[PDB]
Amino acid sequence: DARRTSRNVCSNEERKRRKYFHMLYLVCLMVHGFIRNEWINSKRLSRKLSNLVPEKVFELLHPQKDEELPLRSTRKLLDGLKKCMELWQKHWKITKKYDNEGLYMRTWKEIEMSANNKRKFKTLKRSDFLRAVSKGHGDPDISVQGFVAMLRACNVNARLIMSCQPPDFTNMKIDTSLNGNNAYKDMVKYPIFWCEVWDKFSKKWITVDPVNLKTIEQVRLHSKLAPKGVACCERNMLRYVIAYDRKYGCRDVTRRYAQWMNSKVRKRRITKDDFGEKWFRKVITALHHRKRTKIDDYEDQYFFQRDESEGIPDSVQDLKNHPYYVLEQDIKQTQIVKPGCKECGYLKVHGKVGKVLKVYAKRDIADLKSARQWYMNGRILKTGSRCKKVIKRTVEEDERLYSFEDTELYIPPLASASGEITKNTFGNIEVFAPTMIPGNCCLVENPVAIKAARFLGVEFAPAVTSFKFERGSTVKPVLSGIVVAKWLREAIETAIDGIEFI
Amino acid sequence: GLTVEDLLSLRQVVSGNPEALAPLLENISARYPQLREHIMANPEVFVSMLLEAV
DNA sequence: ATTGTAGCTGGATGTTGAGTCA
DNA sequence: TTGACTCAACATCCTTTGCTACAA
Repeated sequence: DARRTSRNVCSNEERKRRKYFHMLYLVCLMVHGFIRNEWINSKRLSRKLSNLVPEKVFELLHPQKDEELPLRSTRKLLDGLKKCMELWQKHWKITKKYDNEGLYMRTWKEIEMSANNKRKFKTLKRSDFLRAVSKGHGDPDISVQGFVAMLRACNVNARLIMSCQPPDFTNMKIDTSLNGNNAYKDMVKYPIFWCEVWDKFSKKWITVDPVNLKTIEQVRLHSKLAPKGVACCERNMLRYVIAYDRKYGCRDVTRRYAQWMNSKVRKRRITKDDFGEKWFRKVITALHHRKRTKIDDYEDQYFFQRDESEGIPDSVQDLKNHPYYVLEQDIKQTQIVKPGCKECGYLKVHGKVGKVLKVYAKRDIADLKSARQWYMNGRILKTGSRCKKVIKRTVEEDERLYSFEDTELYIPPLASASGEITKNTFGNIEVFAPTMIPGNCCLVENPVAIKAARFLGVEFAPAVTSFKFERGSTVKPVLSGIVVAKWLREAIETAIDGIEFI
Repeated sequence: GLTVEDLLSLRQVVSGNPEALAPLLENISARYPQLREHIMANPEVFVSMLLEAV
């Protein structure tokens, strides 16, 4: 339909496939970085590149410790780095254009169509890579990788830095067309790979792009490598900047390069929700093959301060799903401000003179649940608990809401000697939490666990673990299994095992 | 759980030819419906597997 | 024949892209 | 060139133990 295309959105089926594909693609990219990082460490290659660096220059890379002014040492470090940048330009005698978008972000349309057609699979093996680096023949990616390899062969702590460009799963457009004008020149305006070098004297990582921008910098708030401008970011959405080291580390070094990690960039990572958070953490863990150093501490201290200094964003949409902040206006009806708390900042509303909105820190916001809601977490209200908020709700009903500290942990009574469970009015035990299981019984979840118990004629209770909503209307409870006294568990598990005989 | 044939390519493409990821992933994921759920819950497995025989 | 069964959630809130305007 | 709007069509979250009519 034409209206389907007017509003340029896609199906929920697509949303999920894009989200998954994003993840899949991301993993492969990251694994590519990890393997490439290995290749860099190549000993045959190392001893070759080492020769490209004069004694003088080598000495500048390891300057003597300066007591009175450690800054003078940083200076000497930077100097060696600069000279290294220069002789590398000299060494790299041929740069090629990228063949087709290199490792820059592809659009969905590009990917859908890519499968459809064949291409010339110019195979690259580990040896090829080494031979390329030593002759100085290759595209800008190989170039910096070789440069890293050189620095490591001078025993400098040089990282490979890769900004992974999987496709944007936040892009829900059905039409994902791009501007053809100056498309190449704008894509290569910022690199995908670069280098970081550790300054022991100042205890910060130095950022080195010897190939693309040809600069060395000491990132504080701004980085010359974070792509800027709508045009450029069409193929360079910065969101996963990964750092690989000599000792087969792997750190998410994005924080350094993202001015707005928390508002702008979070929205664009698979990490926006809690599932993705853990998922990503797993991928990192799988690539991090070393124990933690004091350097890791220094970098975390830097990142910690970078989060502190980002502060409240300039725009409303950026304070939409923020990890630390909420707009007064976005405080959910089921929430109140913790006693004796104000906003922690304000937001000048772009478009209206003197229009300003109160901003609260998320940590000063308390979540309230109703009597029932709490019970669905095995929690009941304390004796002398007054509620915090009241809401009108239809099934119009004043439902009272309570804070966590008004609640008490629900402990259910023990089962009798015979294992008799005390049950509700429907003849079951409600079990919504491990807490709701009686402390001398067990929950046995199995389609046939009920049948089994009945067969053994032994004392039990069916478990209402959740509710199913449906049909023309109304609700029906999900009986997922049994609660029985612990000493009957193996008897039950046996019966269950041989149900076909019952 | 993949064929030895595809896993050869996947490893070759990932390490030396990531410019050719797009269609190979497209292809493989269409031929391995299970993979979807595998990646979602066991990424470290797929990772270590890709680094195995590397 | 008086039982066995087929057929009758959803509303409040959140997210996405287009388009417009100051 | 900027974001704060409003629009409109979805999606996702919170709900949290049946009821009537009719064929057999």
